[PDB]
Amino acid sequence: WSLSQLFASLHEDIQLRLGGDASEGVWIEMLDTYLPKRYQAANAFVVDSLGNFSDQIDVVVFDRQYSPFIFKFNEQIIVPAESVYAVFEAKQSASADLVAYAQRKVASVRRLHRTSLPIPHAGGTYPAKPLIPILGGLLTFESDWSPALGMSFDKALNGDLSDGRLDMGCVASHGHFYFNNIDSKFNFEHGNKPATAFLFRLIAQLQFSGTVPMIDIDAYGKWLA
Amino acid sequence: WSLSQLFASLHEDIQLRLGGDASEGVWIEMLDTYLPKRYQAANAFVVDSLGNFSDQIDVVVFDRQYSPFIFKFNEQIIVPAESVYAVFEAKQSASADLVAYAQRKVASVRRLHRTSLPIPHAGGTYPAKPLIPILGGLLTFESDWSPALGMSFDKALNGDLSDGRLDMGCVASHGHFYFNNIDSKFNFEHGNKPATAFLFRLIAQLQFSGTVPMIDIDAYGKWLA
Amino acid sequence: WSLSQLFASLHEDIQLRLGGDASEGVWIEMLDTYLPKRYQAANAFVVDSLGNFSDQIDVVVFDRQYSPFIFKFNEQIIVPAESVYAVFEAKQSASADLVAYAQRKVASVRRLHRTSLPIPHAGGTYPAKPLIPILGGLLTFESDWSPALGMSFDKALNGDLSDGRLDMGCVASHGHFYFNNIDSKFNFEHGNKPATAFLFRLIAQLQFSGTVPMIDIDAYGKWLA
Ligand SMILES: [Cl-]
Ligand SMILES: [Cl-]
Ligand SMILES: [Cl-]
Ligand SMILES: [Mg+2]
Ligand SMILES: [Mg+2]
Ligand SMILES: [Mg+2]
Repeated sequence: WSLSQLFASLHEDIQLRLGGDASEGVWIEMLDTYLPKRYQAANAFVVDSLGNFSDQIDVVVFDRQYSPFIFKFNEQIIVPAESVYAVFEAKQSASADLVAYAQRKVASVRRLHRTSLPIPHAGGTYPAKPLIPILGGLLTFESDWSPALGMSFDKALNGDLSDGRLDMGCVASHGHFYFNNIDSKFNFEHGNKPATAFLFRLIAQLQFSGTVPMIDIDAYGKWLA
Repeated sequence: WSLSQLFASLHEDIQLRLGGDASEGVWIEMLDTYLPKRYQAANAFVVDSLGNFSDQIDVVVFDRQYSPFIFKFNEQIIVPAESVYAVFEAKQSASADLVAYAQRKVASVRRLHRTSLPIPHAGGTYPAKPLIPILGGLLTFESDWSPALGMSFDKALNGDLSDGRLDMGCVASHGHFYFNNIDSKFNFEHGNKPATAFLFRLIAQLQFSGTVPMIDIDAYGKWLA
Repeated sequence: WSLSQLFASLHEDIQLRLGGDASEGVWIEMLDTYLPKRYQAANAFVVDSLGNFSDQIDVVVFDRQYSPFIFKFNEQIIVPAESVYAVFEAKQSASADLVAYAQRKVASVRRLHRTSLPIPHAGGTYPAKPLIPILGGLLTFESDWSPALGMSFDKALNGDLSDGRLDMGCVASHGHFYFNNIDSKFNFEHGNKPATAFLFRLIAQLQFSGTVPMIDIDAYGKWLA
């Protein structure tokens, strides 16, 4: 027995679960199965207290226990922006158009307005908590490029380094990528367990994402009238 | 699509779930469905480490994951006082007698003894955590008064501004109320989504209620002998 | 009604659930039923990021929501060391050999390497969190000794006061024990609700065990290649 064999057997199981238009369903199932249970994953819209909506997001990772509400409307799910940790776009194959599309979706979430309130206590008032740093990314099974994880993909990822920045992602047939804040560049990792390596990159980053802030629930509630 | 429509559709769903003697069952189901999952709701007694019991509480909101124990006895549920966040009395119609009764029930919880222990750490000892500020209230479908949310109801709510104080509540046919600590007075909100407006008032207040303290579990355990 | 009667009825229920080689199954079921839901219990191996494994542990108590991963391999469960709170050895009857065996198992967990990372924030960097103080113990239904909870058992427990130290345990027919850090000695409590008294000792200690640290997930992930 070895820790390497455990990882190989986990990847075999993930590949079974996993194996364009509707490819997000299997990524949802995988992430809702293997993320720490404090997180929840779903296909969802994101909304803010100003009544603005994101695009429809293939995979939203949000707080399971501490989200204040989750709307269920016309067979869709809508989550408040303040309880979102990550957002992914899925499609069968990576291309320049899909990367740009993923960037636009992710931007549509990050441009929402998130609230965060100060916290009273007996002695006085603690400052408002920081907002969650929302991770963005893309999930595909294949790539239109040859090589799959090379200069052309890197150029596409570099097309949005602000609101639409993709922090990480997976091409299931070849590997995964993540943005390296130190060197300010994308890193590619090629390997024979891509989805599992992606999962471990995501879990490693999420544990530093903090927690849901004190939300201006009253501001959401004004829309009751 | 609009955030207002989401709230209207949530209220329609809540009204379906909701629609004296046994009216608490539907409020339990509603709150256990729509409160953040960190909370749990049930019909329960509350107990303290001195062996004292509250009255039977129609709706108790308590900590789901961090309560140290939940007794199941003779088909009743009994929760320790330290893990309670809110307590409600339900009946079909509001009246002076029901308000006074709700106040007496809520007082019977707040008069229990709650423990809170200091917290050691390598450097030294952190002070004991604050107790949860227990919210009290009343939940009805109708009112005996005309107007339902007016001077007579306000006078009844003002009959107990200490241990039995009701912080918030709902008359499902007309609106909701909450105590305004700034002006030291009750506020009524009339509207066409009462139960949902009540739910949002409760969720907004709960997020500032803190967490379960370090409980004197040993003191409870003395009752093993 | 009295708090004593609640405890007596809880113990009756626990005795129903409970009543060598495979005795751990009923202790798992009991602890996974009655521990606070933040905890989870299972028969499991423990692993560290250096690829080292503990012995197979009859009962591991670990973090339910915040464990980063739980391997499922060849019908066994494997948990990372950093998310473990307690480890128990079970057998039908206590003896010197079983105590020594429990000590060796517990040591095999505590000798694993646990990581804990510093925590950045806007202002700077908070120190790494403390590791969870792992509780060890033994769970039996009977004892080979007469008296069951006496000098011979105390001598056996005193055979390992370091990596293999057993902090607490239960002989279901007679009582429970726990290590008293103040007097540096084992205390025995004889009584007619042993398993329930043991449960309350465990819950009291766990609430001071802290939380899972920031784990070097990257270090685990190196084993993907
Ligand atoms: Cl962000
Ligand atoms: Cl209070
Ligand atoms: Cl330890
Ligand atoms: Mg898609
Ligand atoms: Mg009632
Ligand atoms: Mg055993």
